[PDB]
Amino acid sequence: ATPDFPTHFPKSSIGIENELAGLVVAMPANSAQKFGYVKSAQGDALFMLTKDMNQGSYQRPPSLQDGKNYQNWQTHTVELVSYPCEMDDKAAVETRKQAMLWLATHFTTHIDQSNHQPLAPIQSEDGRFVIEITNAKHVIAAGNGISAESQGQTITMTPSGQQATVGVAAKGFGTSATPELRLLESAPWYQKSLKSQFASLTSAENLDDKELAANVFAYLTSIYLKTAELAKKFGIYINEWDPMSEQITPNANGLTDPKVKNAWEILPRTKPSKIVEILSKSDAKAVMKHIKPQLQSRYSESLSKNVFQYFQDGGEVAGHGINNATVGDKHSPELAILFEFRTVPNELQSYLPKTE
Ligand SMILES: Nc1ncnc2c1ncn2[C@@H]1O[C@H](COP(=O)(O)OP(=O)(O)O)[C@@H](O)[C@H]1O
Ligand SMILES: [Mn+2]
Ligand SMILES: [Mn+2]
Repeated sequence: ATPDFPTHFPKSSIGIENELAGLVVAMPANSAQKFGYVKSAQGDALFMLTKDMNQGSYQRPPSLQDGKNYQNWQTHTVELVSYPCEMDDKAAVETRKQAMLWLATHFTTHIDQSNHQPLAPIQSEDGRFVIEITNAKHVIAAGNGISAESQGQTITMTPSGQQATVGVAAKGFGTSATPELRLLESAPWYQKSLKSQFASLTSAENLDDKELAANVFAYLTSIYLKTAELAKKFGIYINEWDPMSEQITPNANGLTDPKVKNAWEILPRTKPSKIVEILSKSDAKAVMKHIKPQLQSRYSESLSKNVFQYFQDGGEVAGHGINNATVGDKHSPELAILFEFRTVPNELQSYLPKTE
């Protein structure tokens, strides 16, 4: 079994996604995403071997007929998904990058002499890396896996197949205290002006933590307003809001549509309703009460009510979120909020492995 991602980190954390070029993985239909992992010889889990984009049904090349059942098998692109590490842990960042590059060289040899065969659980020649196979019911095939023989491909990685996910303490969003927080606050959907706006709206209120409440308000309001902007732009069905009722033609399959996720640029990966937990019951009520008018002064009553209710009931920004991540003291853990960089910016390029 592939180990689950560690959930706790002392400070800011980073995870990477690396979609490979030059090969496919074929597995039975409805198989688990994870088929293995790469760890250091010391035992530290570095990255998962996963199936990503469905490339169509698998057809075993006739010249490689082996008496085995490949019925209903599907071909997918391979994506190397790192196990998160501390952002300032130079060794852990580099080991992940080096392990990913080694596996690409291993994959290059695999498609040359073992085309249409599963990966074997092996140790690297230098002893640094170990492959663990959790699902042996898979095959690795060159290119798109139609031909029995390869085109002598070198397995590569490129910025277009790359993503990064940054995890920060939820209390820090809006503080601009660290370079990571400043980078996340630069998100085009984040409106820092909403912090001072909340302070102006709550002068007569005796709040437990005024600065924290303003930070949570700005964060949540920015997400709620962007969701309403995207629902209007892309014609998305949110809760009971019908885009067609406002003469909007749908041009996206929902909140999880790649182009909707790309429109965020810095995509929130944590359930918005989780942040309410970092505040007192009183402060959370004060924050939540002030969000509705921000939506209603910019969007229709139906869109405003539907966006507000969706996130209030624990609605996700773009599908299943990473909601169990924590930061700080191991014994008294604080909520961590995650963000996916749809395109890796210049500030995070050093965390990504490069073939060239
Ligand atoms: N605690 C965490 N801190 C930072 N990054 C994390 C954390 N947990 C998971 N990640 C990263 O989030 C990403 C999730 O990968 P994945 O499961 O394939 O998600 P998805 O299907 O939404 O693309 C990985 O790159 C992983 O390293
Ligand atoms: Mn992924
Ligand atoms: Mn992703």
